[PDB]
Amino acid sequence: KNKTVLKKRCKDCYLVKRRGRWYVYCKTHPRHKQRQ
Amino acid sequence: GYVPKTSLSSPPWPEVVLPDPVEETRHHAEVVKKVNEMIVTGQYGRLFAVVHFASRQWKVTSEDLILIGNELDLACGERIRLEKVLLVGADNFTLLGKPLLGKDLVRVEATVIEKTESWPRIIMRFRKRKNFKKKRIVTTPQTVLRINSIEIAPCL
Amino acid sequence: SSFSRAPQQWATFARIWYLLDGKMQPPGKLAAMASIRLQGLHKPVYHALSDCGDHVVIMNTRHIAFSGNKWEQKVYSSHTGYPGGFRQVTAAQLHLRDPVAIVKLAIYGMLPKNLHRRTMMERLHLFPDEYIPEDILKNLVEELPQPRKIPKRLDEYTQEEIDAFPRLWTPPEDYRL
Amino acid sequence: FREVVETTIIEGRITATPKESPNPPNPSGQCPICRWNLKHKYNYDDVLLLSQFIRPHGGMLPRKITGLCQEEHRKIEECVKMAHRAGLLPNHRPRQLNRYLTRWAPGSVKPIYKKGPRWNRVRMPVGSPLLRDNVCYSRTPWKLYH
Amino acid sequence: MTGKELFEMWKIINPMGLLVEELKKRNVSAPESRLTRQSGGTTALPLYFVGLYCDKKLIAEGPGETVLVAEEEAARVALRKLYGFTENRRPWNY
Amino acid sequence: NCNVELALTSDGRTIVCYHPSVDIPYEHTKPIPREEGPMIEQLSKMFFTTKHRWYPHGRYHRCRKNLNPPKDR
RNA sequence: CCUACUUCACAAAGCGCCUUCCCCCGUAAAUGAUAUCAUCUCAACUUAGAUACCCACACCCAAGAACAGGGUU
Ligand SMILES: [Zn+2]
Repeated sequence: KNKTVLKKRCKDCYLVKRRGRWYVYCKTHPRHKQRQ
Repeated sequence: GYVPKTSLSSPPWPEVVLPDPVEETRHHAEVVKKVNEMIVTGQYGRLFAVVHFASRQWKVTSEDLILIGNELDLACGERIRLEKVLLVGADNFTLLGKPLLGKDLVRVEATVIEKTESWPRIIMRFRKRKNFKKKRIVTTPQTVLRINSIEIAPCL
Repeated sequence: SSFSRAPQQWATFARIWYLLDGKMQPPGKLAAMASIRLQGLHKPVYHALSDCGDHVVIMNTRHIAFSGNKWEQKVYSSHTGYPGGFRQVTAAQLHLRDPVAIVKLAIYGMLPKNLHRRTMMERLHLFPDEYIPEDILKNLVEELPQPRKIPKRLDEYTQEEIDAFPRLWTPPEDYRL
Repeated sequence: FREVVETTIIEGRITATPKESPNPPNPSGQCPICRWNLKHKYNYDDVLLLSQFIRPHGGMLPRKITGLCQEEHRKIEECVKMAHRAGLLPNHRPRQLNRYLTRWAPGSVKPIYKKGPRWNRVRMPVGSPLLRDNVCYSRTPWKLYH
Repeated sequence: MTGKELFEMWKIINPMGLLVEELKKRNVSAPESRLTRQSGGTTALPLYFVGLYCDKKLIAEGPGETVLVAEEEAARVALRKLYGFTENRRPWNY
Repeated sequence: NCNVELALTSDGRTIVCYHPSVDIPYEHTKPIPREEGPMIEQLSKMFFTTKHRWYPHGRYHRCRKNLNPPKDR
């Protein structure tokens, strides 16, 4: 999912800059996964 | 105040320290004495001189020609003392002035050889789609000088 | 002074060979020095029609250093005229194929865009290694000073240099590292 | 510092701490950069000043321990990044194209397949803008974008 | 003679022989030739500057397309220097 | 390079430069050592130029060339 | 490309026969700092990750519009 502004929606969601993009990675619900 | 030697502490152009004025005036006296003692004995060869005649400066060596774009109102063959000398150089020294060397130091003399017209110089104007088209021919007046002497006095 | 007419002219106009080491340097400071010397813009005899340009021998041009993400972000584009022959390669891929092409393309762009440009580009000799043919080493005259001052690493510092730099801070005694 | 020696017996031993050089020329500052008058006077080049502030595996030391200002910590952090990618700290490895002043990480930049028109060009960033406050020994300033 | 070089006016062949003899009159030993500068030496357009020396110091030097031409031309340059007829000689005082 | 001795005369209306000519030292000196297409390639690679300079040119172009041009100096 | 079949017939063809050789990058990992846990790292880092072809008169030709090319022992 590309979100131009990243939300968060659980504890486990965490923002990490990889490959030039901010991503929201999550482990409990991988549905949270986002991309700038 | 003290700064450790990093990349950008001391700027990359080299540090030169200006000498104190006492030994530097001693140095200047030594140099001027050398150059004047060359001039008194003729230790030079032939001279050139940058000379600010009609409106523009010429690098003038003795025995040569200079074409000047105006009529100088002098009869032909008539000697002239080109004042406004502003550099005089030899094989082993130069003397440049601020801006002009004194008249008491350098004499540059020339003659007027010939007093010609130039070639016909065409002045055409043209603007298109407008029937604008004009022609003129201008023959300018020119006088050719021959520079004889560049003599230098040892008055420094 | 006091030469004859033919040797005075021959001394004035005849061309000089300039070596130029290209290790660690960017290809545009090399290109700027070499372009000035290929045109003849380092001579007070310079005239555009005079054909007064000199010879330039740029060596070690495998060890060029673009100043930054240029090695991945600079693209060289060409188009073989066939439909679909548009080829863009980054500076890294172009450098891997032919390890001379980046300095040559930099120099080619710097030079004025007239018909002298390919006369000039033949006076230029680019070699990718330290190896230069012997028939060119016997012609060289000056080795031009490198345009980027190469900064040296931790391993190359002497002991006096390290001792001269102060330690700016006290670390706490109980610290893991 | 201390080290954790393991062999099975494991121990923690404090070993041979350095200490600051005696007289900071401008004491009673806050960060060690201030106390030696180096606020705007270094670059990515200088690997002594950068190498004092670095874990022996290339990582950089936290603010709360080394005592920097926030600004000079970010500056030294970016200068470490630009000194590692140029190949200036070879002793600090985690265990061949030549660069310097790389702002961004090398394997993660998409190339400029369409540099734009001149009035909206896509440029190549060079160096870091966190060093915008150094001394300018030039009239034409740092071109940070190429 | 204004602007005419000497050996446009006094045409000589074998200039080094005249120079060697002229140094024999001044009680000076034979001149040593020394290739001071050079360029393009293995190409079609060389440039050798050859200097004529007499006891560790040079009396003259001159350029040329080959070594022999530059050598004899340095000899002519020194011959202009010895006689006093250089290109910077004091102009004729009319 | 530059090795000159610069000075003012005492009043300060001229600048006197002393520049002698420096000779080359003896130590800094060496002793003297004692078809048509393929034609244009050989000449080009001899003289480091492109091929186009050696291709001939028309009678009309050769007929505008001035063969008694003015010399000087 | 023509051995067969087929149009055809000292050839040309398809409807017949033969040959056709390797990569695409976005993610998923391990070690690990700023931030002493952690973290794939627009931090230093470690994994999945081009050969071929070519190349010294005349007459006839499987070469050819002309020219060219090949052959004439
Ligand atoms: Zn501070």
